[PDB]
Amino acid sequence: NVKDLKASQRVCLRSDSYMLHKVLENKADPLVSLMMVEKVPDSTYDMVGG
Amino acid sequence: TRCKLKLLRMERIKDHLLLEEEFVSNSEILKPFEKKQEEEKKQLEEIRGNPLSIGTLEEIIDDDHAIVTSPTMPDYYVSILSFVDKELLEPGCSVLLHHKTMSIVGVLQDDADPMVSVMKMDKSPTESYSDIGGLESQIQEIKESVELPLTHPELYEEMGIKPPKGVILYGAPGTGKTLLAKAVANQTSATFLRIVGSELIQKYLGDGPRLCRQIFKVAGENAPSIVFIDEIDAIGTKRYDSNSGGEREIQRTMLELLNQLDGFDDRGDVKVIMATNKIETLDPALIRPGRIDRKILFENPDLSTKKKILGIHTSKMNLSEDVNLETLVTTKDDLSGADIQAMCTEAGLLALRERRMQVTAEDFKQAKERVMKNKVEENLEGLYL
Amino acid sequence: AAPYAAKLKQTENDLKDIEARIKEKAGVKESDTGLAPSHLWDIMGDRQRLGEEHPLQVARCTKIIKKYVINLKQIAKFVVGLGERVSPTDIEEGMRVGVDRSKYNIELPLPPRIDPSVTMMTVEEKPDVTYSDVGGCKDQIEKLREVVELPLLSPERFATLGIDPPKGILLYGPPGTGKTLCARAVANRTDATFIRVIGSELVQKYVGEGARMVRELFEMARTKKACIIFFDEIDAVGGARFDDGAGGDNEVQRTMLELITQLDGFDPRGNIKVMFATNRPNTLDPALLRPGRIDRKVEFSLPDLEGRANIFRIHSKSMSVERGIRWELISRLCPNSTGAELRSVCTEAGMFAIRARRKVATEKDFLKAVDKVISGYKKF
Amino acid sequence: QLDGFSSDDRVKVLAATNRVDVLDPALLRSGRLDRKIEFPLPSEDSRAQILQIHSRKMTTDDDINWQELARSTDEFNGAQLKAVTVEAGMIALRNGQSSVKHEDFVEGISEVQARKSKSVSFYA
Ligand SMILES: Nc1ncnc2c1ncn2[C@@H]1O[C@H](COP(=O)(O)OP(=O)(O)OP(=O)(O)O)[C@@H](O)[C@H]1O
Ligand SMILES: [Mg+2]
Ligand SMILES: [Mg+2]
Repeated sequence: NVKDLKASQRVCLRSDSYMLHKVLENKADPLVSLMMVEKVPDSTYDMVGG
Repeated sequence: TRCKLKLLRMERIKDHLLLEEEFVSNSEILKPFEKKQEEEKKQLEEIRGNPLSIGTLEEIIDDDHAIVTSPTMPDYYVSILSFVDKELLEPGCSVLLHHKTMSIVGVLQDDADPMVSVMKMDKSPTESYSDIGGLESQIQEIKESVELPLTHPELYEEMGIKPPKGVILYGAPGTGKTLLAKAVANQTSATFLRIVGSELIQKYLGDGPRLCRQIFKVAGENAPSIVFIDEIDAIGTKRYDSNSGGEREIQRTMLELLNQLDGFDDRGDVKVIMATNKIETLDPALIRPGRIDRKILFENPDLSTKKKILGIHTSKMNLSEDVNLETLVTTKDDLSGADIQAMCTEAGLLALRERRMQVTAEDFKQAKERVMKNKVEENLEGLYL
Repeated sequence: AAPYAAKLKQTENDLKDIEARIKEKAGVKESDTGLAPSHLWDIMGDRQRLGEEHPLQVARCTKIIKKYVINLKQIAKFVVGLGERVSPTDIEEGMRVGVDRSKYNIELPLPPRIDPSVTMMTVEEKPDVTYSDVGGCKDQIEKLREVVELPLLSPERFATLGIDPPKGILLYGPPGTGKTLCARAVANRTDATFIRVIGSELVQKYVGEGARMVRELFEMARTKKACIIFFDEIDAVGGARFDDGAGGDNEVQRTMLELITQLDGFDPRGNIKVMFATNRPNTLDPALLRPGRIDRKVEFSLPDLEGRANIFRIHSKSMSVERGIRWELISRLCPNSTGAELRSVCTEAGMFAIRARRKVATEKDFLKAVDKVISGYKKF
Repeated sequence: QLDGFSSDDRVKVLAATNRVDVLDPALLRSGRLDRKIEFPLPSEDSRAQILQIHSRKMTTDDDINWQELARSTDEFNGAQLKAVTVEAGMIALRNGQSSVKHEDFVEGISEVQARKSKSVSFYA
């Protein structure tokens, strides 16, 4: 309902009706896309250490 | 300190009280559904099948038909049926049309775009007035243009002079220019619009000029207002080059804003805060006084100014009362207020390496060496010959 | 110390919950415009909604072949016919038509084009300014009277001399010269209509959409009698070419071109004056500047000392001033500059007096305002 | 398609352009436009005639010396020249005389010039 909804929240819709399905937190952003290429940053301090 | 505590006690009994009141008050049982409401309701569901595909009302012809463009390339010669008055509708209004057959079922839009919401940033200024350690003299030039007609219209009216249009803030970063901007904003409690000028630099066709028009509309609607065109020079004198598709856009955006800043006449009820680093060595694009009036150059902090800023910071520190405050500020040449801010932050960081929770008497005399040396390197002044 | 830390922690939670509770307040109550007696309208409206005659899909005749060949806006062509009875003589190339969703027949011819309506919003009628309170005694003020008023008031003299009636004036001057101010004053006095066009606003482009608007607006003018068409800021878009660039652009050459050809060669006019506002003639394409487009050019000349005392006096009247104040002395100290610079000096003199806590501005105030503005301009 | 000897004679083509250096390169290949005509600067003779065309419209004033006007002007094309003509008559409209004088005209050149008319000078 209108209560739950928040401004600027991305939403799913069913068919050509456009009834609300689910809210999507889900957002396409370039920073997120850059992280996926990047993955979990490796590695221990000591190796760098000198 | 204490002054702040006194306020907490009141704020926490206001919220509580309100929240409880609210249940009843909103309704929860009140449930207006008497004849006036019921009418509206019944009708609205019947007429409106949904979804409803919005239009823009291009013209009226008096015979309760209108010509609208829908989002579809075919436009549609529509009936006006039901709800919204014919008079109330003036051309250029955005309108709700019914999906089965396109008919004017009302308006609730008023050319609502997401762009206006984004810009709209009245939200809690982080600054109150004179939390800042800045000097009375600099702020009481901005205040004179912006505050003084709203608080005392008597003097301006009596003189007969027009209220000023705009100021330009330029310094010198680390004079707390944007701090100054949100000090002013708090006092006026005006609708405080903000837009950054780089959002008006795009390869996209003609979008810059469209955005420029929006800004004047927004301010007027939500008047009295302050419009912060922050980095005005992004559009203007500052560059994004023209061997990048910029031989189209940048020209059109610069001209467009320029043309609306003069207008058919100065509005004289929309205040502007124009930010730019300085337009001394840059080209000027802020087109003469009377549309920007008083222009404000913030001094580079002198010895007495930084005393006041310094006093804020020393309060939290313990063992800086034995340290003589006066001698730290003097010994350093006259430099940014940012550099005293930098020093306080470094000072604490440095105490921790010595292993003392808050600064030692020694730590403060030491702090000055690291910050002065770093900053003088960063920014080198002409050497006397 | 510590028991008063936890007073801050509590405070914060509360303030946040109150803000969300606003949504709950607004409630679910729905009500729409149409008060007093326009909800009783809605009862009629219901049966006609179910009724069918609305919408009509809108298309445009592109050729009449004695049925008609219509072209829709989605771009798709049909041969159609008359509906109830639609006279042949009503449907013309460019004329819009109302046709049914899917039975595809003309009901009503509709007036040609939807594009005038869009651009008629920009258009402003005969602005009014009083020529007497027009600052300066400028030479420029006088040559405007020759161009605009004299052919409208007395076309006889022009015929007799066997000169062409002047119709074109090009206004250019530094900003604050008063280009907009003087054009509004002569619009009023001559009692001729006015058409506001702003060329900076043109952005609707599909390779030559900007050219459609410009032809229609200029044509609107011809239809009108005793009128002014004032194209504002044609420094860019219908001003400078952007061909010069590496990748370059020519949507601006379309708009520019169209205007040149309407001006150049035979083409009727209904006493159309052409006013052009460029900040600098330099930016203006040379094609336009050189003659056979706009007849006259005047370089604005910054107001004389007599004209600068004159603007100051206009301001000083609005002000509360000292008796025996030397307007002329203030003016002489001041640079030879626009009416603008002079407007600003009176603005700051007012304010320093207010600060100093005076209601009547002294001579001395305007000595201060002057010192302020000189320095500003210089430093840049 | 005009090439041949039958197609050239019926269908004829004129074309107008200002800058000639911005064209398509396949146009400078072959004889796409079979004749290229550069306009020369106007001469004295050319100026003196164009003035006459404009002046006929106006009242004939034999005080006009077409020769004197033409000698001081250098490189005024047809449109430029008509600007001069209209100006001499505009002074005379203010004056009230239907007559235009040769004097009005010599002054009237210098508004069409870059310079404003009779610019102030220290000696005279
Ligand atoms: N003749 C004058 N008398 C008094 N003030 C003047 C005069 N002319 C112009 N000004 C002042 O200059 C400012 C702008 O005038 P106006 O809007 O006509 O400018 P413009 O030269 O057309 O500029 P733009 O380049 O912005 O299109 C105003 O503050 C106005 O009061
Ligand atoms: Mg800042
Ligand atoms: Mg203007």
